Amino acid sequence: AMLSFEKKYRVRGGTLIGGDLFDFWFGPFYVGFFGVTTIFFVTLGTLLCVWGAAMGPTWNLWQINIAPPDLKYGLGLAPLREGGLWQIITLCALGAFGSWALRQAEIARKLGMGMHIPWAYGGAILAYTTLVVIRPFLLGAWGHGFPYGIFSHLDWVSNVGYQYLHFHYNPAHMIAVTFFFTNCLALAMHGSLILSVTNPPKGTPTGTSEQENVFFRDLLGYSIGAIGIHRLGLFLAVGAAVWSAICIVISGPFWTQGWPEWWNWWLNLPIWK
Amino acid sequence: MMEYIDGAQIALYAFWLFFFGLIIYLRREDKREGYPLESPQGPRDGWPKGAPKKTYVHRDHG
Amino acid sequence: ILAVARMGGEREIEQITDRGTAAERSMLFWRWCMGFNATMESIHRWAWWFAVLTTFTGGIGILLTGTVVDNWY
Amino acid sequence: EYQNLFTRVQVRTVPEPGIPIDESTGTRYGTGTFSYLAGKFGDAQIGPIYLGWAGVLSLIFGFIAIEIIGLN
Amino acid sequence: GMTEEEARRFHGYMVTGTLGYVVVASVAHFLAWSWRPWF
Amino acid sequence: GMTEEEARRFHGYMVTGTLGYVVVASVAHFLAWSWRPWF
Amino acid sequence: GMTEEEARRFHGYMVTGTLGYVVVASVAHFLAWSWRPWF
Amino acid sequence: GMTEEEARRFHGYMVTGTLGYVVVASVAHFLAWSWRPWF
Amino acid sequence: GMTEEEARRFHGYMVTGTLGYVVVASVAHFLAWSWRPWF
Amino acid sequence: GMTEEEARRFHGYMVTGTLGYVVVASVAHFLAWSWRPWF
Amino acid sequence: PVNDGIWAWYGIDDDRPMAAWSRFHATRCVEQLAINRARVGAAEWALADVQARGIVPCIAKAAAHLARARAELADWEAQGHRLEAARKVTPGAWTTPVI
Amino acid sequence: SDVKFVPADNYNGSPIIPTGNPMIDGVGPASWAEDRRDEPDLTYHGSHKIVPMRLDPTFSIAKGDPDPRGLPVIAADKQVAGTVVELWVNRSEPQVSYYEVQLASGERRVLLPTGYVQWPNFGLWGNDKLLVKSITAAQFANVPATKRDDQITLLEEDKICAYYAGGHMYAFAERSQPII
Amino acid sequence: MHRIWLMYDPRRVMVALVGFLAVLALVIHFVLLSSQRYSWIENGTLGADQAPVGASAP
Amino acid sequence: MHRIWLMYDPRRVMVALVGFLAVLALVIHFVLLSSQRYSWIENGTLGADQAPVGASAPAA
Amino acid sequence: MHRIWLMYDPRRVMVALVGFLAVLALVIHFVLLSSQRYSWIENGTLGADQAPVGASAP
Amino acid sequence: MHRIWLMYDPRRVMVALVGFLAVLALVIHFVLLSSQRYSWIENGTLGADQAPVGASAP
Amino acid sequence: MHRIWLMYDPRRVMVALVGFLAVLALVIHFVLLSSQRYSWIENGTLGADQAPVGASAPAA
Amino acid sequence: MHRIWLMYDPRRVMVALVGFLAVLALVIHFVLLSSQRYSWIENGTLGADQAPVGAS
Amino acid sequence: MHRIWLMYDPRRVMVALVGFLAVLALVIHFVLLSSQRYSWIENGTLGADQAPVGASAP
Ligand SMILES: CCCCCCCCCCCCCC(=O)OC[C@H](COP(=O)(O)OCC(O)COP(=O)(O)OC[C@@H](COC(=O)CCCCCCCCCCCCC)OC(=O)CCCCCCCCCCCCC)OC(=O)CCCCCCCCCCCCC
Ligand SMILES: CCCCCCCCCCCCCC(=O)OC[C@H](COP(=O)(O)OCC(O)COP(=O)(O)OC[C@@H](COC(=O)CCCCCCCCCCCCC)OC(=O)CCCCCCCCCCCCC)OC(=O)CCCCCCCCCCCCC
Ligand code: BCL
Ligand code: BCL
Ligand SMILES: CC[C@H]1c2cc3[nH]c4c(c3C)C(=O)[C@H](C(=O)OC)c4c3nc(cc4[nH]c(cc(n2)[C@@H]1C)c(C(C)=O)c4C)[C@@H](C)[C@@H]3CCC(=O)OC/C=C(\C)CCC[C@H](C)CCC[C@H](C)CCCC(C)C
Ligand SMILES: COC(C)(C)C/C=C/C(C)=C/C=C/C(C=O)=C/C=C/C(C)=C/C=C/C=C(C)/C=C/C=C(\C)CC/C=C(C)/C=C/C=C(\C)C(=O)O
Ligand SMILES: COC(C)(C)C/C=C/C(C)=C/C=C/C(C=O)=C/C=C/C(C)=C/C=C/C=C(C)/C=C/C=C(\C)CC/C=C(C)/C=C/C=C(\C)C(=O)O
Ligand SMILES: COC(C)(C)C/C=C/C(C)=C/C=C/C(C=O)=C/C=C/C(C)=C/C=C/C=C(C)/C=C/C=C(\C)CC/C=C(C)/C=C/C=C(\C)C(=O)O
Ligand SMILES: COC(C)(C)C/C=C/C(C)=C/C=C/C(C=O)=C/C=C/C(C)=C/C=C/C=C(C)/C=C/C=C(\C)CC/C=C(C)/C=C/C=C(\C)C(=O)O
Ligand SMILES: CCCCCCCCCCCCO[C@@H]1O[C@H](CO)[C@@H](O[C@H]2O[C@H](CO)[C@@H](O)[C@H](O)[C@H]2O)[C@H](O)[C@H]1O
Repeated sequence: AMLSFEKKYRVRGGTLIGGDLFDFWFGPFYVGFFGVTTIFFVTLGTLLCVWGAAMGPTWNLWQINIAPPDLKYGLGLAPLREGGLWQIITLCALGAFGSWALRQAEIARKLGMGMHIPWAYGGAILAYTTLVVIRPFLLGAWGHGFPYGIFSHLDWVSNVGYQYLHFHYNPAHMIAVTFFFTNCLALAMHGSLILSVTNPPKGTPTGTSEQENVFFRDLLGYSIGAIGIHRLGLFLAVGAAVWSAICIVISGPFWTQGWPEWWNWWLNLPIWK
Repeated sequence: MMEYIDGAQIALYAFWLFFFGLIIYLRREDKREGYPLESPQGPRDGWPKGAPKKTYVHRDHG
Repeated sequence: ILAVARMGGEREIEQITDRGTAAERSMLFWRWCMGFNATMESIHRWAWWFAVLTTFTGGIGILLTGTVVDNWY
Repeated sequence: EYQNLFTRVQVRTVPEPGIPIDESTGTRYGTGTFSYLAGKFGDAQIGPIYLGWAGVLSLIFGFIAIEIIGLN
Repeated sequence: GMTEEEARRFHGYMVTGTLGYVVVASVAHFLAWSWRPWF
Repeated sequence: GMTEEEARRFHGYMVTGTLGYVVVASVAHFLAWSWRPWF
Repeated sequence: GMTEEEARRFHGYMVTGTLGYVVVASVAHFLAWSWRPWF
Repeated sequence: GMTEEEARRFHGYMVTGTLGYVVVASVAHFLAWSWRPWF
Repeated sequence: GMTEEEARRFHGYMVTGTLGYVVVASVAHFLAWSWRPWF
Repeated sequence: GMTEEEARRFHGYMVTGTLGYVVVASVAHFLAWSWRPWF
Repeated sequence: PVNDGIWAWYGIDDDRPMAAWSRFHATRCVEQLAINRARVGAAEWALADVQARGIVPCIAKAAAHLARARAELADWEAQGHRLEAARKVTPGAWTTPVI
Repeated sequence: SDVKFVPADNYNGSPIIPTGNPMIDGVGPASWAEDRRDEPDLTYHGSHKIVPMRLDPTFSIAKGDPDPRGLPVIAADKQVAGTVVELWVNRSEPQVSYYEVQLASGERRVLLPTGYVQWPNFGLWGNDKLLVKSITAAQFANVPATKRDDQITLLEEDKICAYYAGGHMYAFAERSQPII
Repeated sequence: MHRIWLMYDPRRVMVALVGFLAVLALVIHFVLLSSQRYSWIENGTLGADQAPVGASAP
Repeated sequence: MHRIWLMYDPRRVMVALVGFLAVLALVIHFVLLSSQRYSWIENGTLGADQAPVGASAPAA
Repeated sequence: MHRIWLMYDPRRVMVALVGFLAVLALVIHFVLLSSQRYSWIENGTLGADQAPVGASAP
Repeated sequence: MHRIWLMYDPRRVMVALVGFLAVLALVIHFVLLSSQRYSWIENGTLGADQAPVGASAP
Repeated sequence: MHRIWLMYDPRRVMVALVGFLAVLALVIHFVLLSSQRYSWIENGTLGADQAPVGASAPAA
Repeated sequence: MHRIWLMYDPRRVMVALVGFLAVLALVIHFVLLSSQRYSWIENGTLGADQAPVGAS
Repeated sequence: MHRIWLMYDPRRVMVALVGFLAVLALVIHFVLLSSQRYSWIENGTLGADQAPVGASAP
């Protein structure tokens, strides 16, 4: 089916690879060449996840756990029961996430939009690629990746944190947390302002950009404007993921002690050493 | 006394019932524009059925 | 919104009251990407509820801790 | 392709908003001003704030809270 | 939309494929049953 | 939408299919009870 | 919107469906009770 | 679009390709069963 | 797109590249088998 | 853009360069095999 | 500085008043003369338009803007004359005149 | 024909093919919201929101930014399209909304939305010409007109923005094709 | 009390009622299934005197 | 008293009332089901003399 | 009764109903396959008196 | 019974059916392959008397 | 039977078919290569009298 | 079978096929490279009777 | 065979080829450098008899 205004927009063009061959829709979904590759990697990766569950101890959704190999295998592919299945699924996930980004570019090109969405999603792909590729590769073993399991990856996060005794003291982590918290605040403010001028109390005219700028101005002391709040939201949300990737890649490859003792440089500034 | 049922489990299902109710509400709101859908088989609503298209009253100025 | 800002998509109140091609393209992008879409108004409700539920579910979890459950593991 | 990430041409207006929409009781504090740096990323006006009775008391109560923490 | 003649014509193939599939599945079950019965 | 006459025609199929399904499920429960009773 | 006639006709089916439902629930509860009473 | 003659011509290739592929798979299973049977 | 006579000419090269590739692979497999059989 | 004549000229270089690279790489393998053979 | 921008941090500044010959300052001057003459042309067109539609406070600003555009042009014409004088006395300078 | 496009074929989910010039007819990325209200957008106090800066004496360019007036506009085919002669400002949120360009040929003035203008070095220096990647200098002649020279309707804002949005696909026949 | 169907659209009320009953029945069945006394899938064949009971006052 | 229905739309009130009553009923049942004395699913067959009681004053 | 199909589009209800029955059947089967007594894949060949039973009262 | 294909487009029903049967078939095979008794890749050559049986009641 | 190609575009049924077969073939190979009995890269040279067979524990 | 190219214009799908083959070859090599029996970089010189077998 | 260059822009193919071969060379060197037998920066001076070999079959 189509939105009442949609049909006019469904032209050919804007593809990156396939030309007209895959330039069609399936229900609501645009396909394209990277749609085909997406569904390939999604299906293969999903069915291998189901196989991992089948050969594991339970079907309980929360307890399924497909673990990476032991560190002794280094950068080789382990036996599939022993973590090689995790390594294949990781390749499928990279293939799927990459295909999804490039498919979004084909869609943006067909609509004459800017490329912002593909790149903003690249911030998440960067963070994933850091956790499963870049950081494991710098540590010299694929076994440093997180396990694929709804709670077992939380056991990994816990243990990686305490590998540095008190992970809250990681300075890039403090920045990343600040971005996540500031983003959620900014999202609530922006959502509230737009809804408050479009849904004023009954018997009140629809509001205006002037009213939301006046309200925003006496909240923060300055008016950010309509383009400004969207630039800020993009900056905060994507900046959180980028600082997240930094905070985890410095932990291990570049810093090995507890994080609290990193702050020794601040105590030793010569003005007060 | 109930061994398995506990107050954290009860509270969690209360949230799930609310949250699915919320998703239904949000999907009705998502359908105020562009619906009903055009199709070869005639108009289509999906599910849930969208809320009606909303009229906005502008101000008389001063 | 930045991707449609050149078409006036950042004038969100007017895109809500007087839908332009910037809103239509925004709806079609997400529809064609993931099979469903919001509206220029209703995306701000998704935004509002996600932010609000962060701290609301948080508070419930704190209140349950040490009063109903003493060991979450 | 222009990314729309920062504003290469700002415009000033000599009279200004910042004088609020019709608001009744309380007082508008300060005069509006423009920051060129604010104008690069967002709207340039840094300007007047409203408190009323609840805003004044909130700052008094909050300042004391901040003083007690810092002094300790 | 389909003519009722076209619906009639499609329904013959649809029943025949369903029957064929059910036969193949029935043979598959009886092979599985002969090798390792589940009751 | 439907006329009342079309609604009446559909109701015949719907009730018959519903009752047919319940009969098939009734035989399934007969077989299951005879294999391993739950009370 | 319903006429008051359609409302009053629909109400008759609704009362009847409710009664049929409460009857089945009553039998179900008495089957449950005689198998394993809760008071 | 494509005509019923084009559809019929394509179908003949499509059925043949499927059956040839199934034949090749059959010989692969014959070889694998000779090497290490699974029942 | 291309005409049928173009498609025939392209197919002639594509088939020959496929046979060439398969021949190199066949020698590669027989070298590997000679070195270290997998059955 | 391109022509039969232009394509032929480039193809001559592209084939020659590719084969030249493979020749130099085969001498590197000869040197590596002499230093420390892998089978 | 709008023209040299970031390069003003490293002391490239081809806008500054120059009386010796300099091909960089002459290049900047030739570019800015064309832009400012177009800008004066647009300013006096805008005055003619707003005079025709008669709005008094807008006519005042359009005339004030035009005067500023003429003054900013006159500075570049002065720069052009300095460089053109220096061109004639300096070996290896341009053969095409500034201004 | 009074239909702007036709299906590429009979199958579900097939693309449409424009029957004429898509940039002019408004198909694909050149489309606008054709039922959009043909009235000016208004400020809180009820005046016209978007106006030529010539008609609001409170506005001016900020200190330290280039004045775009008098700059040449360089189109997608590297030809000069024209010169900027005026700015249109949004009065509810002070912005330049459109550049008004005196065309080098045929002496139309056309509007150019600021979201389609790139400054030469991301604006870090130079700042002496405007780059318009979306359309060629010839295509500037067909930018949709504004039925008055001192106001713009919400419908006209959609037509103009849609015309440049279509250029990223239709300005050259190659722009529809893949990169491989 | 049929004017309730003038007050509320019966198409909406009847879907509300179906959803309410579906949720409530599922809640009650899963509560009972999580008990000891009524864990009927494991223990439904026990006689009424053999079924579990919670502890008394001492 | 009936002019309360002129202040308040009964179509809103009946929904708000049903919502309140359903929440309140579920809250009370689950509070009782969590108690010792009234965990009736597991202990409902106990006689009133043998149902649990909270401990009396400890003479501390 | 047939006037219910004037209140609800039968094309929509049939899709809804097949969706409900598919989910419900999968839920019931997975509840049983989780259980001890009805793990029929592992223990379905046991006689009815050999199949597991939950604990009685002592 | 063919007028079911007037209420529903066969092109859509066959997509839904192929999707449903694909998922259901893969579910059942992986469930069996996860079991002890029907782990046929490891144990398919055991006879019926040799295959596992889940623990009986005492 | 051939009118299935008037219902569906053969150009993309063939894409969906080939992709399904590629995904299926890769799954079955990775499943077999995960097993002990059919881990053919490591043990393919074992004769059928030496190949692994899985059993349950006796637990007598 | 040449009519296949009238469905699938080769200039749009050769880079598809070649991308498929290159990734598949790399996967197969890496699967072999870290098996015990075929880790030829470390053990390629052994000869077949000395090469590992992953017997249970 | 040269008509392949009428399908594909050599300016882009030569970039794609050189990129591919550069990545491939860099991978093969890193695989060898990470090995035991061919970690030539540390052990390159060892004679071919002295160079490491992986374990045989026990
Ligand atoms: C889950 C993971 C997380 C992710 C989790 C999230 C998942 C998100 C996805 C959820 C599902 C989305 C479904 C959707 O959007 O459908 C749009 C479609 C459009 O409707 P329409 O526009 O009105 O009609 C279309 C139709 O008329 C024409 O289709 P078209 O010609 O364009 O394309 C053909 C199709 C496939 O064709 C067929 O399936 C029929 C083939 C002939 C069958 C003959 C009988 C066989 C009998 C057996 C004999 C056997 C012996 C011969 O495919 C295409 O060509 C399009 C491209 C497909 C995508 C590219 C694939 C690339 C290759 C990789 C493939 C890998 C394997 C999938 O709708 C419909 O057709 C009706 C609804 C269909 C529902 C399908 C899903 C049902 C799943 C049920 C599961 C229930 C579990 C409880
Ligand atoms: C804890 C914090 C959570 C935080 C995260 C929370 C995430 C919340 C957002 C995601 C959920 C919304 C997704 C959505 O609305 O998609 C549109 C779709 C259909 O759109 P439509 O406009 O109403 O109808 C279109 C139709 O009329 C014409 O389309 P066409 O003919 O071209 O194609 C045929 C349709 C057939 O429909 C389907 O195949 C449905 C596919 C599955 C629907 C969702 C099931 C539940 C989630 C997935 C479970 C399976 C997942 C593996 O084909 C399509 O329309 C395909 C496009 C929709 C694809 C949606 C994919 C969503 C994936 C969500 C993944 C969630 C992962 C957790 O809607 C529906 O089918 C009904 C959705 C109803 C709301 C969902 C919540 C229900 C709560 C329970 C209430 C009681 C039971 C309903
Ligand atoms: C070892 C550490 C523990 C842990 C311990 C806790 C604890 C303890 C808590 C959280 C909480 C939260 N945790 Mg946790 N958390 C861990 C791991 C994680 C990880 C992770 C990747 O591992 C993540 C992403 C999170 C994420 C989160 C958030 C979802 C949640 C806070 C929501 C929020 O908005 O708070 C930020 C928002 C606020 C605090 C609201 C503040 C609003 C007020 C009105 C602001 C007043 C400002 C005032 C005017 C100015 C004051 C000035 C000064 C006086 C000078 N946790 C591990 C398991 N986490 C909270 C929660 O909800 O738990 C259920 C919580 O209490
Ligand atoms: C110039 C046009 C032709 C060419 C024309 C000839 C001719 C003519 C002769 C050879 C001969 C040979 N060529 Mg040739 N050859 C070319 C390209 C190549 C390429 C390549 C990667 O493209 C390679 C690996 C070779 C390799 C070879 C050897 C098999 C052989 C002599 C040894 C040799 O390598 O000398 C080093 C050469 C190279 C690495 C590359 C080519 C260098 C130049 C262009 C040719 C040098 C010829 C050499 C001086 C012999 C002179 C013979 C007298 C004039 C009679 N040629 C080009 C495409 N080649 C000779 C032969 O058959 O010997 C048995 C021979 O007579
Ligand atoms: C939906 C969940 C998210 C959320 C939302 C949210 N927060 C909010 C809001 C919203 C929607 C507001 O509207 C409100 C606000 O005002 O935002 C600007 C606020 C707010 N969120 C705040 C913080 C905050 N939010 C956080 C988080 C979150 N906020 C969540 C992520 C966090 C975290 C992550 O830790 C923090 C720290 C504040 C900035 C603000 C509430 C401000 C407030 O209450 O201030 C009280 C006053 C004081 C503490 C005193 C200040 C003292 C002065 C410095 C003294 C100066 C001298 C004075 C003049 C003397 C008096 C003389 C008199 C005579 C005048
Ligand atoms: C782990 O245990 C758990 C899983 C938990 C336990 C639970 C399990 C559950 C709940 C299972 C439920 C299963 C189920 C329920 O009903 C299963 C139902 C299955 C069904 C119905 C299968 C039907 C198959 C039909 C087929 C294959 C038809 C093929 C048709 C063909 C080939 C012809 C196509 C048409 C043509 C060619 C005409 C062209 C001409 C045209 C167009 C013209 O000429 O016009
Ligand atoms: C331990 O686990 C827990 C979960 C806890 C335990 C508890 C579980 C609980 C609480 C379960 C509750 C279950 C329940 C409650 O109501 C279940 C209710 C089930 C119901 C209602 C089933 C109804 C089935 C109806 C069917 C199949 C109808 C088929 C109709 C057909 C085939 C006809 C199609 C039409 C045609 C052919 C006409 C075309 C021509 C046309 C149109 C023309 O000509 O116009
Ligand atoms: C771990 O264990 C688990 C995995 C869990 C166990 C379970 C496994 C399961 C459930 C498996 C299910 C498998 C299955 C189910 O159906 C498998 C079904 C497979 C099928 C259908 C295969 C079909 C293949 C068909 C092919 C190859 C066709 C080739 C056609 C060719 C070559 C010619 C094309 C035509 C041309 C070129 C002419 C153009 C002319 C034109 C255009 C003209 O002239 O116009
Ligand atoms: C556990 O899992 C694991 C371990 C992985 C196990 C499982 C592995 C599995 C399942 C593997 C499956 C493999 C497979 C399946 O099909 C593999 C299929 C492979 C195939 C198809 C190979 C085909 C290659 C063909 C080639 C190279 C052709 C080249 C042609 C060339 C060069 C000529 C180009 C044209 C010219 C020059 C003419 C221009 C003229 C023009 C334009 C004119 O004249 O106009
Ligand atoms: C790029 C040169 C350095 C790397 C050389 C690699 C080793 C092989 C050396 C072979 C001799 C030089 O390489 C040889 O040069 C000639 C002339 O330039 C190329 O000739 C090519 O261009 C000429 C231009 O006049 C065309 O007329 C001719 O049809 C075409 O093949 C040959 O195709 C190539 O084989």
